[PDB]
Amino acid sequence: ANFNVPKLGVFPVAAVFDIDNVPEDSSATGSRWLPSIYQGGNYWGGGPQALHAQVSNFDSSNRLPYNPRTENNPAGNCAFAFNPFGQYISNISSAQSVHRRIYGIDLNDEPLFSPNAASITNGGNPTMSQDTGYHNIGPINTAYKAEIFRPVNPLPMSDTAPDPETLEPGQTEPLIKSDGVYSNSGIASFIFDRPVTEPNPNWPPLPPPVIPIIYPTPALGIGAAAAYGFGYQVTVYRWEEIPVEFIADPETCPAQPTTDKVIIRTTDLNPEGSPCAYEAGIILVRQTSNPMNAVAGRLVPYVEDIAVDIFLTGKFFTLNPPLRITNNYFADDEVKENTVTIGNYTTTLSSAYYAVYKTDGYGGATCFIASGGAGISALVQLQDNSVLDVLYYSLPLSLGGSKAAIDEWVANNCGLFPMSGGLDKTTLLEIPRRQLEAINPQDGPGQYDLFILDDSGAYASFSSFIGYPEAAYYVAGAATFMDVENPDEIIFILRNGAGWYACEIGDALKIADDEFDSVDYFAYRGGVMFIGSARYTEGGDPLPIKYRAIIPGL
Amino acid sequence: ANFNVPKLGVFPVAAVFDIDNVPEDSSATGSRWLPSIYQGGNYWGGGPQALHAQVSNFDSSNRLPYNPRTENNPAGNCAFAFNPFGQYISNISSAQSVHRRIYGIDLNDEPLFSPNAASITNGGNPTMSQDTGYHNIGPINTAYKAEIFRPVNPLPMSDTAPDPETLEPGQTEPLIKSDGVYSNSGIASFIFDRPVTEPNPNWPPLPPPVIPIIYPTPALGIGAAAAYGFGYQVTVYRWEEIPVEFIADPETCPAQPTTDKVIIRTTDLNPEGSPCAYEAGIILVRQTSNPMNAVAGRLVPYVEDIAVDIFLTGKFFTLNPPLRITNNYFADDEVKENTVTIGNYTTTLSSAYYAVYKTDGYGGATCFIASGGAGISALVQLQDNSVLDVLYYSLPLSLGGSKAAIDEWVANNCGLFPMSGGLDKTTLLEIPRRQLEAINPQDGPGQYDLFILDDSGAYASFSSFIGYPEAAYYVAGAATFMDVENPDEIIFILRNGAGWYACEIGDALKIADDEFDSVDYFAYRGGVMFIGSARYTEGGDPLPIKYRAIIPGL
Ligand SMILES: [Ca+2]
Ligand SMILES: [Ca+2]
Repeated sequence: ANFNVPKLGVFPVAAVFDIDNVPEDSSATGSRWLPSIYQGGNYWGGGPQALHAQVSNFDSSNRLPYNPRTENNPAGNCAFAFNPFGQYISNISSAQSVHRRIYGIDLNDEPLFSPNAASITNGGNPTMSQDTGYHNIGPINTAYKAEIFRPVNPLPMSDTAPDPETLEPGQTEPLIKSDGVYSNSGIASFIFDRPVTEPNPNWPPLPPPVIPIIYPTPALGIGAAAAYGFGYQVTVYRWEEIPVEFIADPETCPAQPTTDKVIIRTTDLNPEGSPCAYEAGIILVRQTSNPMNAVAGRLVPYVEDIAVDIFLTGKFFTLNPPLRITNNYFADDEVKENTVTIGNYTTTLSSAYYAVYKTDGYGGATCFIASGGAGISALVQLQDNSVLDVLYYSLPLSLGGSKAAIDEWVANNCGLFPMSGGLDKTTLLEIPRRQLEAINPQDGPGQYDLFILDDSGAYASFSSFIGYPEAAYYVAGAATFMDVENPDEIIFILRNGAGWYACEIGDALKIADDEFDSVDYFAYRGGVMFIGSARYTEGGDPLPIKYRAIIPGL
Repeated sequence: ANFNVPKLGVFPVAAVFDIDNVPEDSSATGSRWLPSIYQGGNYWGGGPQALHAQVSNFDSSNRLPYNPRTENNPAGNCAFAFNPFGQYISNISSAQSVHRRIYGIDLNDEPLFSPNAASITNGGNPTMSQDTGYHNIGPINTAYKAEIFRPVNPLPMSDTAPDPETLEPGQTEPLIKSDGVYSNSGIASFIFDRPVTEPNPNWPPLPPPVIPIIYPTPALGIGAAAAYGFGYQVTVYRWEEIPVEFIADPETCPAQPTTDKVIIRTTDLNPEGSPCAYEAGIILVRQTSNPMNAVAGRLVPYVEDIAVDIFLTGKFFTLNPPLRITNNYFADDEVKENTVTIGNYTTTLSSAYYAVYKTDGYGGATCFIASGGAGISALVQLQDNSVLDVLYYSLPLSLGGSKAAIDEWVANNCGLFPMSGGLDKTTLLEIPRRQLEAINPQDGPGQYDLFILDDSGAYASFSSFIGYPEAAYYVAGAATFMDVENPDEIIFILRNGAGWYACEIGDALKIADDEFDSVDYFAYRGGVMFIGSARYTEGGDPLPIKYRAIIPGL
């Protein structure tokens, strides 16, 4: 819906000041502290302050561990979602490791974890990376480390052949059944801001409700997970004895081998005796210190299930291109230059693909910077050359690197929108509600209602504006005319849309007779206007930008 | 030895310029681009350029891998020596691992390496650290990784009891002899700029002379070493047979157990036969598909030596506090501010303990900075806000953090010395040869000869100087008088010690009648003098420093 805005008057000039005590900036390169009239889409301006972000060359060494900032982990610095998961797949090989490990056959043995590839890619929002330097199972590198192996049920042991001297059946580890049934562990998902916990079996009424098993280390991007039910089968041998009996010559041995006992046939020439043929598989053990005291039986095989829960950790991170943000502004009658870096900045690769800044005009600024068109980005709170806070986000690929789209995303996820770029001139000056009011960064009902300023048709449509929402006004600079004999004017719009005013500054911009400086850089703060004017020579060479300060009567 | 220096004259002033277009600096905080007359010991000045180094807060995450810069590894960035070494100590435990590993009983088994603690401490010059995240042998973390296990001689195998069906003696791994002899590996020292190599057995005349075994990765601080002769003993069993013979009823078995053979006694009721008692230890194997075809013998134990060479890598680093260097200078009639960072600078902890800068007056500078009084330091080559090169050193503890001592050390190891601080006034102006000549940073013969300037007694002994060796002169600023009615003068000394000149600048420093500005900041470049004068109010409050430029007639 459209809303007419009447021109209520012309604010006169109360004073004009020069600014000849500042670093010289090339009219060809731009002002280091004053935003150009073409940069409204990069700001939520608050004064004569300018920012610029640069991206450092980077490699796989510049890592950002997954340290999620949550109610449970308020010290984390990652705002983007990430939910990796995987399983311990059961097969002869992995089962070997688990078996040798739980039975103490070798404490170095460990099964390799199988992460779900897609969960690591994380939809590229952002693309995550597994830190394979975190651990190694022998010659194999892996981003996962099994912390605890817990058999669901006590590990069984098989008996051995009775001891010659003791006549006692020993013990040994069951034997993995190669052609047995393998069950994969359940789904193991990593958590970073709390420990893995199992319901306290005694919960109602005794505390605590849950029992922590293992803990993650979010600062190092280490998550914690539980992979239940890893299963495989083993063969257990139980010694099942059969009676041993004696007979003596002349009695004869059975015509057929014995199957339910062993018979020992004694003679005169051999009072000790010799056993009658017995079914293969039967084991006879003659006690050495009393051969006439032997026992017999078989080591019968039994198939059994071995289930184990495995708790493990995983190390993750994403690439994070070091940044360098220049933050310069005017104050105390001089220019304050400030620089700050994030990460191990080395050499500049380029300027940041996207960057929007909300400033207070005094070195204060909260910004959103994405080195690329998608992926890792930083929501940064800063003051001068000091980084107060940093929270990372990720720009979805579905934005196709669209400034307009990104603007809305940043608006919706971070409450930031370039309020300084709404003014435009076609047949008349116009600006959507959102920017004019400059209070709600998000799109919404009435947010796109158009405020059209009556009596502004004389201005050129190619005029460019950068506005400053302060107090009752939205002050935007750069209403230019097709006729240079007509000096640029500053526009003062009421944020309630009641009406607007212009401020003719033809005098302040007057260099020669019938010749004025154009407004190319503009800012408004504390009721003071700051102007920057491009400059060149008769020949056409770039010169230092002209800086003035103009105070309007309000 | 002393050398008289006559006053040859007074250079007049050819021109005076003001500098009112620069950032305001507090007379209480200092000039951001002009070295104070009290900072000669911090520079080898070349113009109106000032540097300052800050140290960032740091923890164990700020690591500097041991990457030595050598003819073989010119891309390395470490100049300090480091020679870690250790051994693989032989004992039942480590031997177990080596045995199970070389015989393939388990490829995850590995012996832990024992580094020589003192070699890691490295005399604290600097203190090195082992990266235990590099590898793990099961639950144990270790900065070392065995790459190759190479038995000095083919691994022996012991025979087993002949197979029932096949009647063939098998094989199995020898048995480690617990109470055996253990030999430690030889001395294993890590190298970083080349691979470990063994003489090519065929060298004369066939190439290459040596054979690379394993390679280090200096960029990651990974060294490579060879630990020869790790030794332990094992018991090997060789199947030594004895003949098997038959006899038949009525013949009788020997009265005593057989010790050199086995006798099988057949009968009518048992055509197969029963063996006559035989010495314990003897093993009889009756072929199942022909019991009358059995063999006998013993599994005789033999002690043997097992030696193995182990090649391994180790990951090392030292703590490296991120740095931030401000580099500002005057040029093109304005002040050029530049900042640069090294490492992941976060928050400032303090100013660098020690720092000396050789400047060219145009943003160019090569410096030596040590965040602390001893330890890791950086030799840095820079231009404006760009780090050209960085080479790390370590300041020996034996310097006790002595500026004077450090100065000499830096002089001797890096060819850098604060040439700007030699001038001094007692009864007369005086300066050692080294600084006056400003060509050889190191101490040496004649380097401490004193040049005394005649006719300079009127100056105050509390005068402070910062000199600039350029072309034929050593221009130092700040010859002050006890009587303020007498303005400061700049001293121009000939580097060949032929004589000196003064430059009276009472006019340029004249603010009021019978009142002048004192020279508090000074620099000389391209025949132009740059002055900074402290300022205050009648009340005594700090004001902006006054800056002028004075050209002398030469
Ligand atoms: Ca337009
Ligand atoms: Ca003195």
